[PDB]
Amino acid sequence: GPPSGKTYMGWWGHMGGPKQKGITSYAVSPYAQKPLQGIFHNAVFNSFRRFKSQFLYVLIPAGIYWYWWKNGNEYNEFLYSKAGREELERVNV
Amino acid sequence: MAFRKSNVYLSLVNSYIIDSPQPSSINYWWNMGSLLGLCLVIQIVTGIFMAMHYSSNIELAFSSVEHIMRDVHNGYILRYLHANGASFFFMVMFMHMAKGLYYGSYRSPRVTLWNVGVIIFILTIATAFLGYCCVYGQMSHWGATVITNLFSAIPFVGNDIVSWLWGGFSVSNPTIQRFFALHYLVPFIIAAMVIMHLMALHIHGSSNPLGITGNLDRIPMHSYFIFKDLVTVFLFMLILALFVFYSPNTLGHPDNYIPGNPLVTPASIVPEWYLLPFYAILRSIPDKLLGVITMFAAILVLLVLPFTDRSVVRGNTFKVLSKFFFFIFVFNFVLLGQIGACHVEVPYVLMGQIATFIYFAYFLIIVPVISTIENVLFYIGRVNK
Amino acid sequence: MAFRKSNVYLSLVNSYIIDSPQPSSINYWWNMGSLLGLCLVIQIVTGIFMAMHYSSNIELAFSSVEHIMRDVHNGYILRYLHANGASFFFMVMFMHMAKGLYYGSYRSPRVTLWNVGVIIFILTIATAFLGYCCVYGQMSHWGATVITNLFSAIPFVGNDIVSWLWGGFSVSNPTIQRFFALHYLVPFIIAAMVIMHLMALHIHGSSNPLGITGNLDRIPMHSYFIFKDLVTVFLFMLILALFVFYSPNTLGHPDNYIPGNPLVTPASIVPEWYLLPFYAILRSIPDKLLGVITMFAAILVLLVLPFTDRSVVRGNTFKVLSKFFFFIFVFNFVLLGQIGACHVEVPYVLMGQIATFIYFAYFLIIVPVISTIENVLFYIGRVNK
Amino acid sequence: PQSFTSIARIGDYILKSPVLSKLCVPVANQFINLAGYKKLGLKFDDLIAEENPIMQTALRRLPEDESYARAYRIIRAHQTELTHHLLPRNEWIKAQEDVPYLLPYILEAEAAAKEKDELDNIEVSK
Amino acid sequence: MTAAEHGLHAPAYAWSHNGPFETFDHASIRRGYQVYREVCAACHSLDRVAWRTLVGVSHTNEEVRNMAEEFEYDDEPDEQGNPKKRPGKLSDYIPGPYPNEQAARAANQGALPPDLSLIVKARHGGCDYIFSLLTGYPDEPPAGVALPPGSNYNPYFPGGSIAMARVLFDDMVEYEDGTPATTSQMAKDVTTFLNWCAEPEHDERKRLGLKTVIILSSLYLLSIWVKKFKWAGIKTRKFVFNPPKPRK
Amino acid sequence: STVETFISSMTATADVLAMAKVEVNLAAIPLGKNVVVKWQGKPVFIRHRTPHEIQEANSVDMSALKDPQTDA
Amino acid sequence: TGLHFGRLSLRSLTAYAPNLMLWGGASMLGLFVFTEGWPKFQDTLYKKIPL
Ligand SMILES: CCCCCCCCCCC(=O)OC[C@H](COP(=O)(O)OC[C@H](O)COP(=O)(O)OC[C@@H](COC(=O)CC)OC(=O)CCC)OC(=O)CCCCCCCC
Ligand SMILES: CCCCCCCCCCCCCCCCCC(=O)OC[C@H](COP(=O)(O)OCCN)OC(=O)CCCCCCCCCCCCC
Ligand SMILES: CCCCCCCCCCCCCCCCCC(=O)OC[C@H](COP(=O)(O)OCCN)OC(=O)CCCCCCCCCCCCC
Ligand code: HEC
Ligand code: HEC
Ligand code: HEC
Ligand code: HEC
Ligand code: HEC
Ligand SMILES: COc1c(O)c(C)c(C/C=C(\C)CC/C=C(\C)CC/C=C(/C)CC/C=C(\C)CC/C=C(\C)CCC=C(C)C)c(O)c1OC
Ligand SMILES: COc1c(O)c(C)c(C/C=C(\C)CC/C=C(\C)CC/C=C(\C)CC/C=C(\C)CC/C=C(/C)CCC=C(C)C)c(O)c1OC
Ligand SMILES: CCCCCCCCCCCCCCC(=O)O[C@H](COC(=O)CCCCCCCCCCCC)COP(=O)(O)O
Ligand SMILES: CCCCCCCCCCCCCCC(=O)O[C@H](COC(=O)CCCCCCCCCCCC)COP(=O)(O)O
Ligand SMILES: CCCCCCCCCCCCCCCCCC(=O)O[C@H](COC(=O)CCCCCC)COP(=O)(O)OCCN
Ligand SMILES: CCCCCCCCCCCCCCCCCC(=O)O[C@H](COC(=O)CCCCCC)COP(=O)(O)OCCN
Repeated sequence: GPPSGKTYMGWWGHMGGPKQKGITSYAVSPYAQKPLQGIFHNAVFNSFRRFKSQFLYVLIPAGIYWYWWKNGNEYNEFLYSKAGREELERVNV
Repeated sequence: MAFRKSNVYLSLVNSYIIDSPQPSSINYWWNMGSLLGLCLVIQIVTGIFMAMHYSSNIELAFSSVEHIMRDVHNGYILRYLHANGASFFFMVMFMHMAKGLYYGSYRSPRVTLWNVGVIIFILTIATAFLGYCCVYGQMSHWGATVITNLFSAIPFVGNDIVSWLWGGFSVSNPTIQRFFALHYLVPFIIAAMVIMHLMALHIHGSSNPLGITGNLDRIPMHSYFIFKDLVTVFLFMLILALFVFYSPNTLGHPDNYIPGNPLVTPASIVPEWYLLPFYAILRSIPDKLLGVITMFAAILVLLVLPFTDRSVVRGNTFKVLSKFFFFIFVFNFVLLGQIGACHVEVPYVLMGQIATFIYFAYFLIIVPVISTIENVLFYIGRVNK
Repeated sequence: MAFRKSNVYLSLVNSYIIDSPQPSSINYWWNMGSLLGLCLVIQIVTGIFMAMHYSSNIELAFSSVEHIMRDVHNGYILRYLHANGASFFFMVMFMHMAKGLYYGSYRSPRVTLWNVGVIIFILTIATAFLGYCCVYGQMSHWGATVITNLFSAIPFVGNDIVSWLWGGFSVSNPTIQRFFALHYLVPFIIAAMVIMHLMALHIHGSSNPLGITGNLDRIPMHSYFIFKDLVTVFLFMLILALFVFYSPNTLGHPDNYIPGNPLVTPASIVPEWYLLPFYAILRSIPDKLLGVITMFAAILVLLVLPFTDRSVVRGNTFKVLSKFFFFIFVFNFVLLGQIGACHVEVPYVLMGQIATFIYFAYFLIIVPVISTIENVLFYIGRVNK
Repeated sequence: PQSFTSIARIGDYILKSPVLSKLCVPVANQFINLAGYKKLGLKFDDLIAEENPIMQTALRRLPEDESYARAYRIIRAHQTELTHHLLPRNEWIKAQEDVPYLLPYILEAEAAAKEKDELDNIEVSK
Repeated sequence: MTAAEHGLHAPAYAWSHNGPFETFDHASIRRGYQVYREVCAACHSLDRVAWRTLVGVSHTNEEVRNMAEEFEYDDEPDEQGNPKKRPGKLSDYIPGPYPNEQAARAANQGALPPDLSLIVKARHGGCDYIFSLLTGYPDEPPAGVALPPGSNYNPYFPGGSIAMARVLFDDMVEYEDGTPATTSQMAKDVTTFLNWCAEPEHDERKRLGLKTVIILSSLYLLSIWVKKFKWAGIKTRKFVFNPPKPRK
Repeated sequence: STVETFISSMTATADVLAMAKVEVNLAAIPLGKNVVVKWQGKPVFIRHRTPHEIQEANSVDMSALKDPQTDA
Repeated sequence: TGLHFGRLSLRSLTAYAPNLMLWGGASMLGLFVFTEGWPKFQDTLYKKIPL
C-alpha cells in the first residue's frame, strides 16, 4: 500500500505523544473491585457540585428567551382580542 | 499476528470498532455517533419492511399507508417506529451537531470531517422531506407545493425547473412516484457519506472534552466504549419505545391523516417539527429568492465556521463567554422552531427577523469577537508586566 | 507528498485506479471487470430513472411498463437499455468467470476473491430473477410460480416458507410488491460486495496470462489500462447500442408481452436466456428436493474448485489437456442452455442428464485427474533417469 | 488561529497602559479562576491546541523536564475528568505556578515562520 | 387569529381509555356502533372499516354476518356480462350512504361530510374535540353573530359556523342493554367507537408497550451495571509522578 | 446527449401534457351561474357577467384598490 | 520590498488571471453545449445559422 500523510494519531506503540518517563500507573482488577460503591453520596453531593458549577450558564439564556417568548405571546393574545383591536388596526397597517 | 489483524475484512472491523484508540476522558456526548448509526439502521430496516406493502400512486398512497397500519401484521409497529424514529434521528443529529459546535470538533485538523457532516445533514433533510411527502396527507401535499414554488423563485430558469420536479403542472402522480424512488435512493447515499465520514474521522481520532491532545492516555474501543454505547443504545430504545407504543402521534401533525386534497388549503401549513427553524428563517425574509438563498445559507454558514473561530484553545469547556453565548444560540434555535410553528402575525414577524439575525450573528460576528476577547483575557490574566 | 497521496479520499482513488501496479502482460480478458462495473452503473441509473414511473401493484404493473414504453419521453431507450443491458451484464459476467476458470485466478492466494465472486454471482441471479418477475407478464408470473414451488419442496417446513414468500396463497399483489422492494434493494448489496471484491483483489494484485509472478515488470493503472478499458468500454457501448436500437426484443421472450394471467398456462414456460443451464440442471433430476439441491450445488461446486486443481502451474495457458477439457466444459455449458430451452422430450432428458453429469465431472473428477497427469508429464518430459 | 504575536501585542498594550490594566486585569484573573482549568491541575500553556506545525515545533523546542511535567499534568487531567471529580484543593495549580512557560518558544516559532513568509514574498530594491 | 377562528379549547374529559394501562370499553364500542348506524350513517361514510374487524371486538360472528347481509355490493358479472349485485359478507367494507362526492354536496347544502374512519386522529384534541363538538351546540348563538343561512353555531368548531345540525337529542335511540340514552351518553359512545375505528390496534399496542418498557428498563439497568463493572479498572486507576533524574 | 436523455425523462410526460388544457363551453354556462373547476391542478372560477356588473367593475376609483387595474 | 499575499501572491494572481478569463470562456462554451435542447435557452441559443 501507498504511504499517507502525517496524522496526529498513530497506533498502539507509535501513538505520537511526547516521550514520558517516571509516570507510573496502578490499577486493580474489577473482579476484586466492587462496582457501584460510589453511587450513594455520589449521586447526591457530586451531582449537586456538577449542577452548581454549571447551571447558571443554561438558566440565564433559558430565562431570557422564555421571558421574551412569554411577553410576545401575551402581546399576541392581547392584540387579537376585543380590547386591542384598534391597536391591531394601527400596527397591522 | 492475530486473525483480526491479518485478515483483509476483519482488519477494518478491528481498526474501527475493536482496537480504535479512543481518548479516555470522553463523556456520553461522544456516543451520539453510534446512536445515529443505530437509528439509521432502524430507519432503513423499517423502510424496507414497510415499503414491501406501499403503492406509490397518488390515488393509492394514503390507502396503502392505512393498509399497513390496519391489515399488515404488526404494521403499526413499523410505521410508528419509522416516523418516530425519524424524529429521534433528527433529535440525536441535532445533539450531535451541538456536541460538534461546543467542544470545537470542527477546528483543524478536522475540517474534512465537519464538511462531510454538513453534507450528511443536507442529505438527511432531503430524505426526511421526500419521505414525508410520500405519505400524501394534507400537510404532505401542501408542503411539497410550497417547497417547489420556493424552487420556482430562481430567476429566468425556475419555472422550467419546477415543471421538471413536478413532472407535470402541479403535485400529481409522477411527483409522488419520483419522490418515492428518490426517497428509497438517498439513504444509501447517506450510508456512503457515513462511511466517508468515518474515514475522515479515523485519520485523526476523536477529540476530548478538554481540548488538549489525547495521544497520551488512549484506551481501546473494545469492551469500554462498546459497553458505554450499549448503555445509551438501551436508553435510546427505551425512550423510542415510549414514544412509539404509548403516545405515537404526538410528534406528528394531525392534519396528515386527512387525505391529500389539492382544492382545500389547510388553515395552517406547517412542516414536521424539526424543519421549523429553517422554515422560520425562510419565512422571515420578505422576498422569495432571498428567502431560498437565506435558507440554504443557514446551512452553509456551518461550513464557514472553522475559519471564524479564532480561539487558540479548542472547545468551549474552559471559556466563560463562549459557553454563555453557545447556550444563547441553542435556545435561539429552539425559539426559531417555535416562531416557525406560529402564524404570520404581529409580533412574530419581527421576532423571526431578530432571531434569524442572532443566528447569523452568532455564526459570523459573536464567535470571532468573543474568541478574540477571550484569548486576550487569558493572556493578560496570567502574564505580568 | 502529492495531493492524490496525502488526502484521505483521493488515496483510495489513487491506490485503486491511478497508481495500482498492474502486470504488464494482461490481455483484453482482464478488462471484463471494468466492463461489469460500467454495466452495473448502467443498470442502476436506468433502474432509478425507470422506477420513477413504475407502479408495483399487480393490476398496474404491466400497464405501467407500457406507460414507460409509450408515454414517457425516451422511455423505450430506458427499458431497452435496462433489459438488454441485464443480458449483457450476464454475458460479460459469464466471460469474466470463464477468465477466472481458465487462467487459474481462483487458486491461492486468491481464494477470498473467488468466494466473494461467487457471492456476487448468486446475488446477481437473484436480482435478475426479481426484476424479471417485476414485469408481470406471462413468463414472469409463471416463472415466479415454478421457482417458489421449487422452494416448497423443502421437507416439513417448505409450505409455510412458500406462504411466507408469496405473502398469500399464490403469486398475487403482495408478491409483486415485495419483489419490487427486494429488487430495488439487492443491487446495493451487490455494490457493497463489489467493494469487498475489490479489497480482496487489491491485497494481492491481478494475475497474468502466463501464471508466473508479475512483481518484476509492473506498469501503473493510469493512462495505460485506463485507455485500454476505454477501448473495450466503447466496443461494449457499440454492441449494446446495436441490440438496443436495431433489434431490442431479440433476447427476450415474446410471451412476456402477454399480461399476467393466472388461469392460462403457457405452452412452454422458459426463463430468460441465461438462467437456462441452471433450469436444465434442475429439470434433469427426477425429484423436486434433489433438483433444488442440485441447482444450488451447481454454484457451490464453483466454491469447491481451488481445492481440486492439483496443477502446480497456475492457469491453463501452457497445458494442453486442461485447455481442451476447458473448452469441452464451455461448450457443455452452452449445450445445457440449449437443452433447457427445449421441451421435456426424448432424447433431451437423457442428454440433459449426461450434460449435468459432465458439468459436475469437470468440476470434481476431470480437473484433479488431468492436472495430476499433466504434472507428471511435465516432470518426466524434462527429467532424465 | 490567533497568531500569538498579535495577542502578545494587544496584551502588552493593555499591560503597559495604567488605566486599561487597572480596569481589566481584575476582570482578567476573575475570568481565569472562573474558567476552572486550575482545578483539573492544568496550566494555560498546557491548554493551547497543538495540532498545527508551529505549535508542534514549539513543543519540540521544549526542555525535557518541563515536557515530562506537561505529560503528567495532561494524564492527571484526563483521569480527573474521567472520574467526573475535581482534584483536591492542595493539588490545584496555584496562581504563582501558572507561569507562561511555553510562550517564548511559541513566539520565536511565530517570528521564524513570519520571517520565512516575508522573505518568500520579497520584491527587489531596483 | 382570534379565539373565534381558532375555536374554543376542548377540555380534558376523563375517558375510560386514557392512561398507559386502560383499554377500550367494548360495551361502549357496541353501543357506539348502534348510535352510529342509527344516526350518523345516514350522512357519514366509514370507508376504511371492514366488517371482519368488528368480529370479536364489538359483536359476535353471526351478528356481523347478519348486519353485513343487509347491504348490497357489486358482484362479478354473470355469463352475459350483465352487472349484478350480491349481499355482503365479512370481507367487505362498511358502505357510505352516498354514491359519490357530488351526491353528498347536493344532499348537504354544498358541504361535504368527512369520512369518519380517522376523524378522532385527524383533529387536535381528538376525543375531547369530538365530544365537545357533539354536545356543544347552544340553543341560540351569542348576540352579534350573523350566521350564513343553512349553517349552525357551536364554539368548538374553528370559525364558529358549522354546517352540521344538532343531531343528538334525548332518547332518539334505544340501547340493547337498557342504558339511559341521553345526548351525552350517545356522544361518549360514538366517540369511543370512532376511537376504535381510528385505532383498532390500541389494546394490543398498550400491552406490547408494557412488555417492551419492562424489558428495556431491565436491560438499561443491567447495562448500567455492566458499564460500571468493566470500567472499574479505569475509574480507580491512579498515577504518581516522581520527576526523573535530569542528567540524562 | 446522455444528460439530455436522463434529465428530460423526468419532465412532464405525454399524458400530463394532454390534460394541460380545458375547453369549456361559452354557450352551456348560464348567466347567473358560477362554475368552479379543477384545471391544471388548480381551482378556476368562471362567471357570465351582466353589463351592469361591467359598469360596476370599470367605474370604481383606483384609490380604493391597493393594486389598481382596469377591467380590460 | 514586501508583497500583498494571503499565501497566494498578487504577482501570481495577475500571472494566472489572463488564463482564468479563458477558463471562464471555456466553461461558458461548456454550458452552451450542455444547455441546448432546453427550450428556455433556445430563445437566445439559435441566432446566426444553427436554425
Ligand atoms: C430526547 C431524546 C434523545 C434520545 C437519546 C437517548 C439518549 C439520551 C442521551 C442524553 C445524554 O447523553 O446526556 C449525557 C449527559 C452527560 O453525561 P456525563 O458523562 O457528563 O455524566 C457522567 C455520569 O455521572 C457518569 O456516571 P455513569 O457513567 O457510571 O452512569 C451514567 C448514567 C447513564 O445515564 C445517561 O446516559 C444519561 C441519562 O447512569 C445512571 O446512573 C442513570 C441513573 C438513572 O448525562 C448527564 O449526566 C446529564 C447532564 C445534563 C444533560 C441533560 C440533557 C438534556 C438534553
Ligand atoms: C443547524 C445547526 C444545528 C444546531 C443545533 C442546535 C442545538 C440543538 C439542541 C440540542 C441540545 C444539545 C445541548 C448542547 C449539547 C452540548 C452540551 C454539553 O456539551 O454538555 C456539557 C456542558 C458543559 O460540560 P463540560 O464539558 O464543560 O464539563 C467539564 C467539567 N469541567 O454541560 C452543560 O452546560 C449543561 C448541558 C445541559 C443541556 C441543556 C439542553 C437544552 C435543550 C433545549 C431545551 C428546549 C426546551 C426549553
Ligand atoms: C456457472 C459457471 C459459469 C461458467 C461459465 C462457462 C463459460 C460460459 C461461456 C463464456 C464464454 C467465454 C469463453 C472465454 C474463454 C476464456 C478466455 C480464453 O481462454 O482466451 C484465451 C485462449 C488462449 O489464450 P492464451 O492465454 O493461452 O495465449 C497463449 C499465448 N502464447 O484463447 C483461445 O483459446 C480462443 C478464445 C476464443 C473465445 C471464443 C468464445 C467462445 C464463446 C462460446 C459461445 C458459443 C456460441 C455458439
Ligand atoms: C424503503 C426504504 C426507506 C428508507 C431507507 C427510509 N425510509 Fe423514510 N419512509 C419510507 C416509506 C415507504 C415511507 C412512507 C410510509 C410511511 O410514512 O409510513 C417513509 C416515510 C418517512 C417519513 C414520514 C413518516 C410519516 O408517516 O409521516 C419520514 C419523516 C421519513 N420517512 C424519514 C426517513 C429518514 C430520516 C430516513 C433515513 C435517513 C428514512 N426515512 C429512510 C421508506 C424508507
Ligand atoms: C430501481 C432500481 C433498479 C435496479 C438498481 C436494477 N433494476 Fe432491474 N429493473 C428495475 C425495474 C423497475 C424493472 C421493471 C421494469 C422493466 O422491466 O422495464 C427492472 C427489470 C429488470 C429485468 C427485466 C427486464 C424486462 O423487461 O424483462 C431484468 C432482467 C433486470 N431488471 C435485471 C437487473 C440487474 C441484473 C440489475 C443489477 C445488477 C438490475 N436489474 C438493477 C429496476 C432496477
Ligand atoms: C454536522 C455535523 C455532523 C453530523 C450532521 C454528523 N456528524 Fe458524526 N461527527 C461529527 C464530528 C465533528 C465528529 C467528531 C467530533 C469529535 O470527536 O470531537 C463526528 C464523529 C462521529 C462518530 C465517531 C463517534 C463520535 O461521536 O465522535 C461517528 C460514529 C459518527 N460521527 C457518525 C455519524 C453518523 C452516522 C451521522 C449521521 C448519519 C453523523 N455522524 C452526522 C460531525 C457530524
Ligand atoms: C465468481 C467469479 C467472479 C465474479 C462472479 C466476479 N468476479 Fe471479479 N474477479 C474475479 C476474479 C477471479 C478476479 C481476479 C482476476 C484474476 O484471476 O487475476 C476478479 C477481478 C476483478 C476485477 C479486477 C479487474 C479484473 O479483470 O480482474 C474487477 C474490477 C472485478 N473483478 C469486478 C467484478 C465485478 C464488478 C463483478 C460483478 C459485479 C465481479 N467482478 C464478479 C472473479 C469474479
Ligand atoms: C345532517 C347530516 C349529518 C348527520 C346526521 C351527521 N353529520 Fe356530522 N357532519 C355533517 C356535515 C355536513 C359535516 C361537515 C361539516 C363541515 O364541513 O363544516 C359533518 C361533520 C362532522 C364532523 C367533523 C366536523 C369538523 O369540523 O371537522 C364530525 C366529527 C361529525 N360530523 C360527527 C358526526 C357524528 C358523530 C354523527 C353521528 C352522530 C354525525 N356527524 C351525523 C352532517 C351530518
Ligand atoms: C485490477 O485493476 C483494476 C482496479 O484495481 C480497479 C479498481 C478497477 C475499477 C473497478 C470499478 C470501476 C468497479 C467500481 C464499481 C462500483 C464502485 C460500483 C458503484 C456503482 C454505483 C452505481 C454507485 C452508486 C451511485 C448512485 C446510485 C448514484 C446514482 C444517483 C442518481 C442517478 C440520482 C438521480 C436523481 C436526480 C434527482 C438527479 C479496474 O477496472 C481494474 O481493472 C483495470
Ligand atoms: C468512532 O468509532 C466508531 C466506529 O469506528 C464505528 C464504525 C461505529 C459504528 C457506526 C456505524 C456502524 C454507522 C454506520 C452505518 C452504516 C454503514 C449503515 C449500514 C446499514 C445498511 C447498509 C442497511 C442494512 C441492510 C441490511 C441489514 C440488509 C438486510 C435487510 C433486509 C431487509 C433483508 C431481508 C430480506 C429477507 C428476504 C429476509 C461507531 O459507533 C463508533 O463509535 C464507537
Ligand atoms: C450497525 C449498528 C450499530 C449500532 C451501535 C451499537 C453499539 C453497541 C453494540 C453493542 C455490542 C455488544 C457486544 C459486546 C460483546 O460481544 O462482548 C463480548 C462478550 O460480552 C457479552 O457477552 C455481552 C453480553 C451480551 C450483550 C448483547 C447485547 C445485544 C444488544 C445489542 C443492541 C444493539 C444492536 C466480549 O466481552 P469481553 O471482551 O469483556 O470478554
Ligand atoms: C464508475 C464507472 C466505471 C466505468 C469504467 C470506465 C473505465 C474507463 C474510464 C475512462 C476515463 C478516461 C479518463 C482519461 C483521462 O482523463 O486522461 C487525462 C487526459 O486524457 C484525456 O483527455 C482523454 C480524452 C477524453 C476522453 C473522455 C472519455 C469519456 C468517456 C467515458 C465513458 C465511460 C464513462 C490524463 O491524460 P494523460 O495523463 O495521458 O495526460
Ligand atoms: C457495508 C460494508 C461496506 C464495505 C466495507 C467493508 C467491510 C466489510 C466488513 C465485513 C465484516 C465481516 C466479514 C467477515 C468475513 C471474514 C471471513 C474471511 O475473511 O475468511 C477468508 C475467506 O473468506 C471467504 O471465503 C468468504 C468471505 C465472504 C465475506 C462476506 C461477508 C479467509 O481468507 P484468508 O484471509 O485466511 O486468506 C488466505 C488465502 N487463501
Ligand atoms: C463504501 C465506500 C464508498 C466510496 C467512498 C470511498 C471512495 C471515495 C472517493 C471520493 C473521490 C472524490 C473526493 C475528492 C474530494 C477531495 C477534496 C478534499 O478531500 O478536500 C478536503 C476537504 O473536503 C471537504 O471539505 C468535503 C469533501 C467531501 C467529498 C464529497 C464527495 C481537504 O483535505 P485535506 O485535509 O487533505 O486538505 C488540507 C489542505 N492542504
